[PDB]
Amino acid sequence: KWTSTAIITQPDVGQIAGYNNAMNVIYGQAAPKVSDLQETLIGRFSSAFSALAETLDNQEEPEKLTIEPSVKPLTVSYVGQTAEGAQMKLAQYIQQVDDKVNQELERDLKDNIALGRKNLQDSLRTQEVVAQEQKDLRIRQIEEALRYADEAKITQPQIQQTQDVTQDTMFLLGSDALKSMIQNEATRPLAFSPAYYQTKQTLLDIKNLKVTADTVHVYRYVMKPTLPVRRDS
Amino acid sequence: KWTSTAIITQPDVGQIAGYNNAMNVIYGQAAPKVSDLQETLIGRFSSAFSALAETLDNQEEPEKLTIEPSLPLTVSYVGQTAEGAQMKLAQYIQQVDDKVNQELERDLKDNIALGRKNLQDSLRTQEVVAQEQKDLRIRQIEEALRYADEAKITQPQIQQTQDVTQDTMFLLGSDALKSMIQNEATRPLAFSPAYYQTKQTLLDIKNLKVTADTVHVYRYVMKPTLPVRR
Amino acid sequence: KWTSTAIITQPDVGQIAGYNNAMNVIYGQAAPKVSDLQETLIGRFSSAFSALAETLDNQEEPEKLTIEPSVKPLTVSYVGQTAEGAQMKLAQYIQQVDDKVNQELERDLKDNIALGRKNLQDSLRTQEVVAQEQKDLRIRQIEEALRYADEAKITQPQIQQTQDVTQDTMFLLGSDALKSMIQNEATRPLAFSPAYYQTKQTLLDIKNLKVTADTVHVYRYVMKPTLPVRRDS
Amino acid sequence: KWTSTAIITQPDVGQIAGYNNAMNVIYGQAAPKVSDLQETLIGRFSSAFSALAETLDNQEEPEKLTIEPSLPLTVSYVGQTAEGAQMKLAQYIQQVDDKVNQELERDLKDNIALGRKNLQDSLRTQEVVAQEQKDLRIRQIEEALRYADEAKITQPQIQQTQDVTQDTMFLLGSDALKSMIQNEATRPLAFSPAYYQTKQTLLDIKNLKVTADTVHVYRYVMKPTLPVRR
Amino acid sequence: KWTSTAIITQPDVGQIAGYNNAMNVIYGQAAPKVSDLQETLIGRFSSAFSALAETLDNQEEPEKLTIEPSVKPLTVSYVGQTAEGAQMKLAQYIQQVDDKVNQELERDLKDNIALGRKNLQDSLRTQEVVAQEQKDLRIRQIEEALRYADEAKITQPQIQQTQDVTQDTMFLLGSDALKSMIQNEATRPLAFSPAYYQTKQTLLDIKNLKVTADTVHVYRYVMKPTLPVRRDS
Amino acid sequence: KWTSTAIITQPDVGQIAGYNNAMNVIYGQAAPKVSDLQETLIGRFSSAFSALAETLDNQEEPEKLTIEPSLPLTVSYVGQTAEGAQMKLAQYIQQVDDKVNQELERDLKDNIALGRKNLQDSLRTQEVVAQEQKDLRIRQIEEALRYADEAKITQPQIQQTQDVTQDTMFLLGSDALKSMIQNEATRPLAFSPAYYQTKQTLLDIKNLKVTADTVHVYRYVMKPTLPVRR
Amino acid sequence: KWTSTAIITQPDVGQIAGYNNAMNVIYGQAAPKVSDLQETLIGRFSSAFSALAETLDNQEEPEKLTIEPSVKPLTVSYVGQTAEGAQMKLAQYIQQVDDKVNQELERDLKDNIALGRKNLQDSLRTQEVVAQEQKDLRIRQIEEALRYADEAKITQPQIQQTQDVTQDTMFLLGSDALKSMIQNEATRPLAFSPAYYQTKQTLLDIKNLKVTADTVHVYRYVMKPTLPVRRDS
Amino acid sequence: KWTSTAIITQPDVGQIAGYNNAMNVIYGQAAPKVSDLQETLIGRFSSAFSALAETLDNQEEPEKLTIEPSLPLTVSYVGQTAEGAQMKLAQYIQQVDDKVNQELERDLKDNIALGRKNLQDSLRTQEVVAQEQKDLRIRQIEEALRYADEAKITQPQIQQTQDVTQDTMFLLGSDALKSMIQNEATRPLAFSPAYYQTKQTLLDIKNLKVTADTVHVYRYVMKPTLPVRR
Repeated sequence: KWTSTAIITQPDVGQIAGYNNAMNVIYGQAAPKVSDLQETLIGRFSSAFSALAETLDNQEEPEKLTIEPSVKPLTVSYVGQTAEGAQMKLAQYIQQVDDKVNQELERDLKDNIALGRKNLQDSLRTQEVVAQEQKDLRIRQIEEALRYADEAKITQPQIQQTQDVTQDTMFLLGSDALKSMIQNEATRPLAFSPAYYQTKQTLLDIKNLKVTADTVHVYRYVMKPTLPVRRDS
Repeated sequence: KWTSTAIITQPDVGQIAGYNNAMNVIYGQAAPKVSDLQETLIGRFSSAFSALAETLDNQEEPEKLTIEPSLPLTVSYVGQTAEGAQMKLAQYIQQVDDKVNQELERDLKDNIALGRKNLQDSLRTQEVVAQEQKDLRIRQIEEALRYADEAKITQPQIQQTQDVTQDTMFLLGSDALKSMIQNEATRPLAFSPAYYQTKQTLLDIKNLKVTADTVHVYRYVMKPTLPVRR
Repeated sequence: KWTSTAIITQPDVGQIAGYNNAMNVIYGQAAPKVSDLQETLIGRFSSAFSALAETLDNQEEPEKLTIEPSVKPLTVSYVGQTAEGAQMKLAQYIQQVDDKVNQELERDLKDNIALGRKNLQDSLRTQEVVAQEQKDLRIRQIEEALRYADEAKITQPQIQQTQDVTQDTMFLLGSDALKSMIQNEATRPLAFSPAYYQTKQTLLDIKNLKVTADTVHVYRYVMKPTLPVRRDS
Repeated sequence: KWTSTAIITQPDVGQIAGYNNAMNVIYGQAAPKVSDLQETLIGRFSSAFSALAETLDNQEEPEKLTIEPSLPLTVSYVGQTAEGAQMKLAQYIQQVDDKVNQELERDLKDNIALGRKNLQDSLRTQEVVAQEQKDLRIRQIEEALRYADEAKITQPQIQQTQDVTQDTMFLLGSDALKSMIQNEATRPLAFSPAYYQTKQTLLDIKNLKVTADTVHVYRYVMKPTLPVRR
Repeated sequence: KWTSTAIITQPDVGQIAGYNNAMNVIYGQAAPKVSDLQETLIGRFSSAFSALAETLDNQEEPEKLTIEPSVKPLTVSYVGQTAEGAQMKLAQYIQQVDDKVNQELERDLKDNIALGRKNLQDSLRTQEVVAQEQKDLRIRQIEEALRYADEAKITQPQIQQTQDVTQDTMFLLGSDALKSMIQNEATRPLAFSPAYYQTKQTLLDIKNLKVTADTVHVYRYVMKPTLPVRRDS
Repeated sequence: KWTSTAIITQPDVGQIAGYNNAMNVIYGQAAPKVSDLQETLIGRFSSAFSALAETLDNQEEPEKLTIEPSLPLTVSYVGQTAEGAQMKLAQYIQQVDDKVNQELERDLKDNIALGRKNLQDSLRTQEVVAQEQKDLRIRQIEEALRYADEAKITQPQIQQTQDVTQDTMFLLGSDALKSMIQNEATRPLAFSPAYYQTKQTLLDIKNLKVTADTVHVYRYVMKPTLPVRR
Repeated sequence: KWTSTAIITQPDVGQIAGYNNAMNVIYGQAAPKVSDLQETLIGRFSSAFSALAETLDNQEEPEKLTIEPSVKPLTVSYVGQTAEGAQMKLAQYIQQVDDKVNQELERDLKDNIALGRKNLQDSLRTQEVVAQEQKDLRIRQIEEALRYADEAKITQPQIQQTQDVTQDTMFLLGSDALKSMIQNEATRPLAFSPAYYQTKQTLLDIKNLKVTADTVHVYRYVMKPTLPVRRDS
Repeated sequence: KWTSTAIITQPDVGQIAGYNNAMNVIYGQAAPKVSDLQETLIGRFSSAFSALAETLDNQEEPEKLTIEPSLPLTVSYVGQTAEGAQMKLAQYIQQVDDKVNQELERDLKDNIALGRKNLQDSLRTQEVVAQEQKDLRIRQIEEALRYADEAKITQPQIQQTQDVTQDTMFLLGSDALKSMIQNEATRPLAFSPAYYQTKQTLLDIKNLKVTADTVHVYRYVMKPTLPVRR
């Protein structure tokens, strides 16, 4: 016989900064726009709140919880047996839904992070396979260059600057160096690209993420549950 | 007549991360956006659920299963007991879920198999092109040998290289040029970044493992209810 | 007096991967988006199915086949004289239409491939005409450079690195080499661009395409033709 | 009164590949997308067919030909016999098809002829610009000769070139610079990639061959029916 | 009492190629899309035809000319006193409007070309003023470099390659050359950019344009004026 | 009561080429598209014409002037004679045309004057920045002189230059570095392409000449009629 | 009993050039499009005019001022006791609103400029902190290079061109120079980027802005306040 | 019953410049456009004002506060005296203004604090990557030392450098290479532009100062009126 009401809306951008940051680490340029996250989050609360209303109606002693767009933020209400009771229950049910959806979001985020980590680790591995193939081919090129240097009887380097060399100019390094590059192939480091190090960077960032109760929020109060001064009618 | 209801919606992004990753490996920049994937997946469950509903009508004793926008979707089932309505709704949801998941998994494995084949063929044809380029390079070296012989340059005439062109190859000297020609068969091909990107994508597609965890097509907002009143 | 029904929708992306790949080889960046292909394909089945329904009505003994959007996938139906008969005929007519449209698609794809091949072959030819003109001009430049080298009495090369040369610096290669480059012009390879080799690559890919019954599909079952348990009414 | 009907739709992409290729040669990046071409072509058949219908009304004995959305389009013809309705519908479709194809073919040949002329003119004017650039280069060489004479540099003073500038041309030496000037008339023009792209497009436009296979404007979903009942 | 009708639509792309080309020379990347030109052109005919209809109604003896979208191409009509007369007049009035609008288009195009030519000529002039300022500044730099070379007593060049020089390295060319570059400044050619030569190219193309009766068209017949077989009613 | 009508529409592109060119000089990439300019201009005539109509209502003897879509526009005037209706309509169109043209011309001249001022100020501030950069370069040269003195390098130690850096300036030698410092006052500023683009735009804006031919705001599809009937 | 009317619309682009320029200096690529400024400005006048109408109605002796779209430009009106009075008051009230909104705009612009100046000044400061860190690191690199040069006993430079040096090739400058670069680190200028000088450029432009009564306008007359020839009715 | 009204609209761009600057520091290219910020801010005031209206209804003696489009917005309050209506409307506007401003300020400070933390963590992880790159460089130097020893190159063999590669590092000579290895611990890390951009953003975020002037959420078009009539 007494109705408490509250008005809620999307969480503020500062309050979801943690979640936004995590999404940007995971998805990069494909991460959702913050305004879209805001809509998604309040939407999730809204549908969960509506479901709770159904649960509360499906009782031997039904309870009346409502939610609907304020215009035509969201206006929510609860009908209680007393003014204090209605207010208290509305606050309780808002918190109940909040706790439920936050837990789901946190768990899904941790799942996402774990998968992203595994995928980045796998990507480093396969990128290393490719880099190893490239190194192996370079050693082959050096082996061929040694043939050419041996034919020209070039044992010492003929170039007077540090510079790129290709299959056709490698012989100019001279057979002394070329032989050493071949003999020591096993300890020659791989040539890793900026893209490879971007993968490592992302993996480090993903592993640094910590999902907590502060990471995301799904609503804010425009008006907290009211203590109705008059009974319904 | 007891009615059970449930409320379902699109799967969460974490729950389709495997599928999303696979689509990105297979399609690259043309892979669907995550939000679009979500809509597609719940849509697929939804049409399958409507189809089951109906199938269930086409029985000696027809059953009433429904689905409609409640954002999410509300599904309902009319049973002859409270527990029966709840249990059968849950079972029918799982039945549709299992069916759609199997179809998606098999289609994805098919897609991966074809992608692998296509990438392998691509490496083969790219190698044909790389071979033609090597063959032409050897011809350029053969011509540069003529020029070096005419200038009587047997040893390299350089102090650095800025990169090697048809017109300056002769400066490498006939001793080296002759050796490059003699040993052409053991000269490695010059592969491009695009070739290695093809190899990279092939390694990644072969690394995909499609399991029951790879994709999902719905999540519960509210599980099937046990109706308190008929 | 007995109605069988089925529900069908667009083919899955994995089931049209072959067709999609072929389209990407043929059209490159202009190839249709896979979702658009899906719509096109089911659309083609749909219109062919509707045409069949007209054909079946235009009979001394009319038959009733229907198709329409399920909502407010596509729902199709057939009205038969018995439950088993209706189901069997609906399945038959779906397969009949499927076979017809698949054949059209396959034949059009093979036509497209043949034309693409011819066009790529022609493009290689014309690109070679251009490359030949560029080589011919370079030989002319070398002829002029020989004049300059002869005037400066430069017979041996004056540069100490491999590098690009232009009309004004070609003379620095010296008249011995320049004369040889001119004398041997016929055996000087053409200078082919990355774009030229992209054309060759595409031609190789186009020739590797094989159109089969697995290449494309135009529908999938959401629900296979039903065996109706009750007569109409 | 017997009615025959047919169902037609846009031509297939394979069947307009020739026309599409030609449009791409002529217009490049501004060529219409294939799907747009398809819509344009069936649209052209459609308006021509309506026009024939309406013509056929304007007769001492009016005939009824129609076209409407069936998504595809449904066309119909009312004849005085079953075979007549079918035969005349097929003939009228072919009549319109022949008319539209001839118009498209002639317009495309006109477009190709003008494009050829435009490309040829473009090569001419580009050559005028290339000539002005060569003339200026010779003037730069004439000035560099002055500087080389003042420094008394007759032979080249370099070991490589990095890029050749007005200010460092003199390092090539007066012997070579004088020869470059003396022989200016036989110095080839320096043509750019854009010039060769113009030549490339000209070769390709000249390679186009417009035939009855080049374009199509419809395909049958269902050929004209033989009506079983009046 | 007799109505002749015709159906017309936008001119074909091949028939407006001349106009399209001229517009592309004048406006470059800002030239209208050919489909937009097509719409503009038929639109111009349409409004002129409607105006003629008003002119023909405003007569001591009114005549009835009509135009309207065929569906909800354009359908036009004329009502004459005889079948042959109606057809002949409709054809006449279509040609009359065609001639009028073509003349306007041709004259506006020639006006546009003349203005474009003047603007390009002016642009070459101002670009040359800028290039002259750049040359003047370079001569100043060379004057300063001569000071530095004189202080270091560098009379001969100290660099062994052709290369770019800047204010700080110009002195390495040596005072003999630097003095000559200064003494001969008047005959030093300006350094013109690719953008400058693009302006010259466009000017040459603009001057090559020739506007004729074939340059543009504004309609094509879908159906030529009919000879009505029956009077109205 | 005699009514005269005319049909008018947006000015042609050739007839607003001057105005379009000016807008492009002043605004560059932010200049309005031609088609948008056309719409803007006829729109301006239209509102001015409506205003004249409201003016003409607010008279001891009200006059009726109208404008409406024929999209083109149809304008009309109700006169007391046939010739009067025609003549007054033509005069009122010209009256509005003259008024709008004068406003556009004056506004454009204002815009040009401000643009000139802004470009001149921009050259001044850009020069301040260029001066700061020169001053810093001289400081770098002063430091390089210290390093050259410590290494006792008085003459240049190079054979080419690849860029000149703070750390390799000393290789130019103290004789030259000292001279660069001593003569800093006569060292020209190093101006960028952007600086010269500002100069270019200034020359072009100063070249604009606004005349009665620069812009137009309508064209006649049909001139005011002489009505044959009242 | 007498109504004066006027018609007004958005200010012309030339009349708001000053404001537009200021906005472009402040916001760069994010500055509003001029057409959007035009709409904003007339909109501001419009709402202020409507507010004035409310103020004038809220009087012991109400006055009737109106504004509304001409179709569903803006048409404004005032109802006075005489023809001359109505016209005079309408003109007065238009000017009154004009003065009010112009003052607000000017003050907000000056506020914006002051803040932009402060922000640019702060940005130069922080950019200098970064440049100083980069210089400090370079001095560290030079310190390490001195170690290497000392080990190789390289006191004089070994390179024969001006060029970039890195950590690994700095030693080639020789210990005499390297020691001097270290000893004189305090007087080594910072290495400022083009982005840094763009910040300085913008600051200079911002400081050159002068907001006056000519800077912006918010309306223009299509028709000035009329002197009504007849009373209302 | 006396009604006071006011007309309010979005805050001006100058009045939210602080907030806009902060958003740009924190979000960069993803920062909201100014016009969008304006709409967001007045929207926030508006919903808070509606909420106050309810609050004021839920009283033993209900009060009537309203807000609606006039765009701008018109707000009104019904009081029991003319001065009371005006005064209470002004107070309620200020009350809502104070509440929303405090929320925005606290949220912005929270956002800044998290951004600072995130940037600091980013510098740490970027440094881990830079360290791995340095460690690999030292390994390359260790290998180049082997090659130099084999060629017996102890002193540098170069006249310039074009960058330094694994394959040409040996030309620096074993004396220098050994020293580079011996002194690896004091070799500075090689930081990228992106690293310094992170440092730059951190300095700027730390420079932000959130005050009552940072943001505003409305401006008055018309202040609360003193109604002359009941």
